[PDB]
Amino acid sequence: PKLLNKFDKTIKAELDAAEKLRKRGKIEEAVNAFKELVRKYPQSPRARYGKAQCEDDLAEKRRSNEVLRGAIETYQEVASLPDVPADLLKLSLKRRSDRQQFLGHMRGSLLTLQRLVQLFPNDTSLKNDLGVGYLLIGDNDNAKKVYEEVLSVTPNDGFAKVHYGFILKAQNKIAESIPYLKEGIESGDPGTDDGRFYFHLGDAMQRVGNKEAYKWYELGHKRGHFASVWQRSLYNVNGLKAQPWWTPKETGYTELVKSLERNWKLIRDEGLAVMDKAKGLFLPEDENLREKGDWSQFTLWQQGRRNENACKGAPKTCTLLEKFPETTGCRRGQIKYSIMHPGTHVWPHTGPTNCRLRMHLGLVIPKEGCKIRCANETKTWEEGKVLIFDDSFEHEVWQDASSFRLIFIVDVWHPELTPQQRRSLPAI
Amino acid sequence: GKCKNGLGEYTCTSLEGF
Ligand SMILES: O=C(O)CCC(=O)C(=O)O
Ligand SMILES: [Cl-]
Ligand SMILES: [Cl-]
Ligand SMILES: [Fe+3]
Repeated sequence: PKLLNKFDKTIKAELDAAEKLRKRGKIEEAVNAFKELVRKYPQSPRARYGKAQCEDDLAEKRRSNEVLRGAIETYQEVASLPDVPADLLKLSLKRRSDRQQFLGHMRGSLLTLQRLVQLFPNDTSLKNDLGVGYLLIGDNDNAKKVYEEVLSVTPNDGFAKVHYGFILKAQNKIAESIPYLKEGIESGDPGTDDGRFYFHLGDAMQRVGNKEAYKWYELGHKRGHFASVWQRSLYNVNGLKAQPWWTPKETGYTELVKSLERNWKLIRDEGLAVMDKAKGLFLPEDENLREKGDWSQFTLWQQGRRNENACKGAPKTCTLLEKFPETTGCRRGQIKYSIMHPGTHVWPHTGPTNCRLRMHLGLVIPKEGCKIRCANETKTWEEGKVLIFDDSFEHEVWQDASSFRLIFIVDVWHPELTPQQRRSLPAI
Repeated sequence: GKCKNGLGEYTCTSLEGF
């Protein structure tokens, strides 16, 4: 990596001295040394990059977003200087984009990634990085165009393949997605050994009836992406007790279960009142988890945040649930009514995280036709009774009754998570 | 988009720095 232009070679002794302070962990002294070099040599790209790298380390030491914001600007400054070597220009803007993403400055990262592609139009990896930037802002359409361009010049780029396949699968182009995800994982290219691509390749195969799916789940388990073939969540705290079905006593949340079952009819009646008088509060399921049929949800809590308008529609239910922070405070779960109609089949799937358990309270359950499989075990609901499963295990639902089926879904923190972990885990 | 029942998004958590 050639990082020194003509002038920087002449001041290499000063540049090396400041960098040695950084490598020895004397970050404060290293920042001031590179700051002095920037003051004395304001056009040196290596001095500016050293300042930015030191600010980068200082932000890690202080855990300061604001210090990192200064580093992000100094990386940009490197690129504006005259006579910047190409390798240093790429490193500086790539680190700038990376740190922008870390801070959640996704639009800024996109501008930086777009500048990189304009400056280095033949660098396929930079286009791949741009595609990631679009995916992180939710722009699947522009991401798809980026990976199409990559695959036109380098058809066997495994990173582009798995990301192109991921987008196809997200767009419900299930059969089309399989060879891209498969060949991309099989390429072994850097960035392809990723649990997300194992997860969606196996799921796409299950949706088309390809029996090879579980061979890929087994390989993902053996490579450390999944806790097991059955439990395939990717946002995990390791060591939590892993079992598909739970009893109320096993969870320890017996007071919550008792209150749900003692008061189930008020929960039912408010749900029915919304069905009859405010049905627009039930929103269609929006994660492509249905093969067919009608499934809608009316959500009272999500990410540990109460929906005030939603609670106007079920005020007694919300009042009841407020006494149980084990569910209202579960920032990796929801509290919601779930209605499912006949002719509905929910694809086998897994939730995102092993940090929650999922309670189902039966509200209106037809006598026949409704059932839920979790792992290798199938059960059914009962009116006024709570079922508890770990939805990080693969589960699947059928509705073949002659009338609607209404349940109440109550997520709780995994009972073995300490209060310290329940406070510091990012919301999902 | 959020990962509520499934794992369909590229990332399920928000980027917010330290
Ligand atoms: O039966 C339902 O309403 C939803 C089933 C499901 O996939 C879940 O509760 O995670
Ligand atoms: Cl200068
Ligand atoms: Cl409905
Ligand atoms: Fe589910």
